[PDB]
Amino acid sequence: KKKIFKPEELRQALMPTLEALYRQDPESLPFRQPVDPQLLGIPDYFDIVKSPMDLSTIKRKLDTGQYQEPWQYVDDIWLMFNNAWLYNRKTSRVYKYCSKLSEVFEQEIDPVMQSLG
Ligand SMILES: COc1ccc(N2C(=O)CCC[C@H]2c2nc(-c3ccc4onc(C)c4c3)cn2C[C@H](C)N2CCOCC2)cc1Cl
Repeated sequence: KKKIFKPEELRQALMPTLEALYRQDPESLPFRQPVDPQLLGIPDYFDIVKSPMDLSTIKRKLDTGQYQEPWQYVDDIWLMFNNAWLYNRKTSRVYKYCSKLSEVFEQEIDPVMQSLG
């Protein structure tokens, strides 16, 4: 159902789910900044991931009120996870850290979504 949200109320409801990802150490560390394929020596990264997303991009979008609806925020979190599972091998540390972050997110986001509508 349609609902108009104030960015300030989105920010205050959704920020805590984002801060819960940030406090996962070491599991959030790969996700805190945009993937720099050159710095990381993964030059195939942009062949595989066409919509990169990371926690700092998501935090900037919350702080500039670029999310109109909660589901847009969730879509960016899920894009970030999907990108990491897609690029990384099932056996790799970043894949497992991604899986850990998605479990934390799933537990944090369920009640916040209920409370927004
Ligand atoms: C604490 O965890 C790590 C420490 C180093 C590394 N790294 C490596 O093992 C070798 C490459 C440099 C570093 C590193 N890799 C990646 C990496 C790689 C592939 C990826 O696909 N999708 C994503 C997101 C992604 C990220 C990131 N990094 C930097 C590493 C996490 N830093 C460690 C602590 O300071 C800030 C970040 C990875 C992790 Cl999980």
